[PDB]
Amino acid sequence: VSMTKTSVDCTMYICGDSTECSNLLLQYGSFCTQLNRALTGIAVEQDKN
Amino acid sequence: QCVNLTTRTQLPPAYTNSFTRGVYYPDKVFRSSVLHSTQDLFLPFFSNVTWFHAIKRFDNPVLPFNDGVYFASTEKSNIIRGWIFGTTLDSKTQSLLIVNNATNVVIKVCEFQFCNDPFLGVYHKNNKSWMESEFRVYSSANNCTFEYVSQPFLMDLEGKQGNFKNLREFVFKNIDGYFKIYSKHTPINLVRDLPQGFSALEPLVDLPIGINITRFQTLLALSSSGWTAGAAAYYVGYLQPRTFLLKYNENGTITDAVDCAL
Amino acid sequence: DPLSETKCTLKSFTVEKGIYQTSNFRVQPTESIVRFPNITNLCPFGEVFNATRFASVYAWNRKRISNCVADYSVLYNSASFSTFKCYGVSPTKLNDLCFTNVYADSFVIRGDEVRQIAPGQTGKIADYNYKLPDDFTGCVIAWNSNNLDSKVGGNYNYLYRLFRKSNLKPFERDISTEIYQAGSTPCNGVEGFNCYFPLQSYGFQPTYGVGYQPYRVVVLSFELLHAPATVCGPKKSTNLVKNKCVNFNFNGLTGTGVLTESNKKFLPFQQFGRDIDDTTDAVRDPQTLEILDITPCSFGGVSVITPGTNTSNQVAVLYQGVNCTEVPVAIHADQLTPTWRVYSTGSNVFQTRAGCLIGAEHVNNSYECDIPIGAGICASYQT
Amino acid sequence: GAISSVLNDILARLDKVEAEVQIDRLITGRLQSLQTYVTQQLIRAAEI
Amino acid sequence: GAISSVLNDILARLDKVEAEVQIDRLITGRLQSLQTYVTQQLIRAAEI
Amino acid sequence: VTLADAGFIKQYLICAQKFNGLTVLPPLLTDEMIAQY
Ligand SMILES: *[C@@H]1O[C@H](CO)[C@@H](O[C@@H]2O[C@H](CO)[C@@H](O)[C@H](O)[C@H]2NC(C)=O)[C@H](O)[C@H]1NC(C)=O
Ligand SMILES: *[C@@H]1O[C@H](CO)[C@@H](O)[C@H](O)[C@H]1NC(C)=O
Ligand SMILES: *[C@@H]1O[C@H](CO)[C@@H](O)[C@H](O)[C@H]1NC(C)=O
Ligand SMILES: *[C@@H]1O[C@H](CO)[C@@H](O)[C@H](O)[C@H]1NC(C)=O
Ligand SMILES: *[C@@H]1O[C@H](CO)[C@@H](O)[C@H](O)[C@H]1NC(C)=O
Ligand SMILES: *[C@@H]1O[C@H](CO)[C@@H](O)[C@H](O)[C@H]1NC(C)=O
Ligand SMILES: *[C@@H]1O[C@H](CO)[C@@H](O)[C@H](O)[C@H]1NC(C)=O
Repeated sequence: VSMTKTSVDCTMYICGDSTECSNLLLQYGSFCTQLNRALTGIAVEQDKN
Repeated sequence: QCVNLTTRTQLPPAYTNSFTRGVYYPDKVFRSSVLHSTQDLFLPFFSNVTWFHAIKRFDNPVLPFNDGVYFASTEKSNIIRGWIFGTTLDSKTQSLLIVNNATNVVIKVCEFQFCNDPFLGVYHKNNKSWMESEFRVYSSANNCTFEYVSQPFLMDLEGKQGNFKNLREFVFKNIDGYFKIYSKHTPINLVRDLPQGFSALEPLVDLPIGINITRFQTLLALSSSGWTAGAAAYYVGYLQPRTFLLKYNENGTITDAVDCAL
Repeated sequence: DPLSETKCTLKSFTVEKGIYQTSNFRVQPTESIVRFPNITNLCPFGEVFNATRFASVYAWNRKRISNCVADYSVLYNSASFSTFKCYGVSPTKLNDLCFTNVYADSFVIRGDEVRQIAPGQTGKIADYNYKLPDDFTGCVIAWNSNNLDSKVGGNYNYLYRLFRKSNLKPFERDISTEIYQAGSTPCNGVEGFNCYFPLQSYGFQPTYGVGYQPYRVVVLSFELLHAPATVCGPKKSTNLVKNKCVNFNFNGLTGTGVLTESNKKFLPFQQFGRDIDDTTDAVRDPQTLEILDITPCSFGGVSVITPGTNTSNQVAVLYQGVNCTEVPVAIHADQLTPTWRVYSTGSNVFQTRAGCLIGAEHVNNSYECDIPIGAGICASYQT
Repeated sequence: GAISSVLNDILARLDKVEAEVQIDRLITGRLQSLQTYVTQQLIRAAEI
Repeated sequence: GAISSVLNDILARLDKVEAEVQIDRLITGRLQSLQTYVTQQLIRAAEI
Repeated sequence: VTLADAGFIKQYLICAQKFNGLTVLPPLLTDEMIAQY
């Protein structure tokens, strides 16, 4: 009926606590916002199911 | 003083299975409750170790050191006393000596001229008490480099009990200019075979020696010829590159392992 | 404020009714801590660089370095060096680090050949007499020595190898003076047709042009973060403090977290410990040998609950998966990415299984669910 | 293909320009590791 | 965007330090070609 | 099934974020609320 609601932060995962890596990550645009959104859509759907 | 102890019996070399013995902590890192996988020079599980005695018997040949060696001795009175390691042994290059005398351990690297049939000697002759008396090992050591010694002690030079009470295990590697020693002690009550079971070897010492090792031979304890040699034995296995899975327990000690290619 | 952060996240001046994600919070470190092994011996670089005589490029001198403070900035800030090129560090960073072991190699080479020393190069130096490993960590330091050992007939003591059967392995040494066979013929004896003595000499006279002149090379090479470190830069250590978030550095393990007395039973030879995730979770202080558990200092997702812009500017903040005893710890005496902080005044703080909710009145009524928090909790806007 | 897989161990060792080529390797590979995981999870969520 | 698609030609033409950067491009492009195929197969598998 | 869940929960009941950025969120309905439905 469901699976474990797992949310990964794409910034924490790629660049954990580095502001240098975070400044570089911004050059790729929306991919981390899009990946956090995609996982949040899966997490909301577990309650719906 | 160098001399040939030719008063010894002639038989072929014995062999036996290693079982799951010959595992050591692969890096100086703590882990606990983890199934870690590592690639390193290990003794392959259930491999043929060769087997050697001093008893009538004085099995002290020069053996290859290819990729480093597991050495283990079933022991009484402390007959196994050290090892010589090198690439020539006849003064033309450096070589490494380890000796445990009755007092303190010595480790040395030099361009040694070793004796062909070396040993350490203990006297009981009409004195009712074992006393250390002889060392026959090398004639000369000129261009000497790495010097090390223990703080001093006294070990036992006596014992005539039945089954071997002591197993002493060692692993030696000559890698990236370091001669790494791993070693471990266990009591056992067993007569003529390596104990089946599992236990890891901890790193004993890290020696910055740099020198080529290609072969090695072992120094045992013992009117210049003819003698009594007490009953003691050692097993030799060669390490190989393998992948191992290691169960670190809740204390962070390795309690079991799997050889991934067995 | 948290509402304007949702407006900014959703790209709208009106945010609809719901629970929304925002920036994660993370208690920033208060101060740095440095803990290098307490020693005092300054390293023997003097007789490496300012040495009497220098080995050949086939017989390169290796000197090991240990148990000492290496102020590499004293080398790097000299004007004397023509090259100081480094392959897994930047030359400014060398002081910020400790090393497991170090080898200085040394030789003198012609000035046109110094380009061959770099890792994974090719040419008669790089192929047959001195090869750096293809993943080398270290520095190659080079300078002209013409007025230190050139001789006007020539210093014919400097030799190099032109002939070798197969390319040597990295850091391999070859002293052989055996004769080399170029053609199909055997060549026992000291010489013959297409047989070669494999060593040739440099014309080091002080007259020669640059590129033909003799150049002094050192290779500093060193290994990292897998043993109790023996060499360190002069970075002063500092007093060790616990339970507060800090930028720690133990022997070059730079990180951020809280230190605490661990119960971990490290054996006497271990200096670092690691998690199931293989990240380093514990360290043994190199000065006063106790085992401290490196814990990541408190952080997590932050979520904002709103009845919708049309109805109210009230919002409640869910700190996801953290006990809010760690929200007062986020006092503005140190930084966080969430620069806003008025909710901390409290009186409507509610711990939930989902994390801690601030700015919402907990009630003993159970209504129908409206905005879903998790673990059976919901929130809504009502009297 | 970067000098390390540990991000602080790059920023400790190098400078503000030599590091970025190494950090961008880790950003590229990690981001691909998330893009992979999220695709497996979206396809999984559709099956659940 | 490597100099060639033939894996052994890059290894023959270039030296071991430059050829590693050419093989980095082939590995990355092929691995994207395989990840594309396996993602397309997973979407097809869900439809079947 | 909890003999499998408890492995996942300790590897990854106030769940909290790990340093790799993994977070396990609670369901909206507790196992007590699913039992009551
Ligand atoms: C021990 O016996 C061996 C022979 O079994 C002797 O070894 C020879 O030593 C001479 C030099 O003294 C060499 O020219 C020979 O080639 C060696 N023979 C072998 C087979 O290697 C050795 O000299 C004897 N040593 C003592 C102290 O008696
Ligand atoms: C051990 O080696 C001998 C040959 O020296 C061989 O006959 C024997 O089969 C080997 N042992 C095993 C377990 O195969
Ligand atoms: C007896 O052993 C002791 C050991 O100290 C020694 O001094 C003594 O010379 C020995 N005597 C004989 C006859 O062996
Ligand atoms: C090594 O020993 C030989 C013989 O004594 C000598 O010719 C050589 O110079 C020595 N080397 C050193 C470094 O002393
Ligand atoms: C080590 O683990 C064993 C097995 O659980 C346990 O008996 C022992 O108490 C542990 N060691 C310590 C110091 O607690
Ligand atoms: C070399 O020696 C001179 C003094 O003779 C000194 O000025 C210089 O700093 C030294 N360089 C190094 C690397 O020790
Ligand atoms: C909710 O009920 C508990 C008793 O179950 C009581 O202690 C608490 O004060 C009540 N809170 C409110 C807001 O009524």
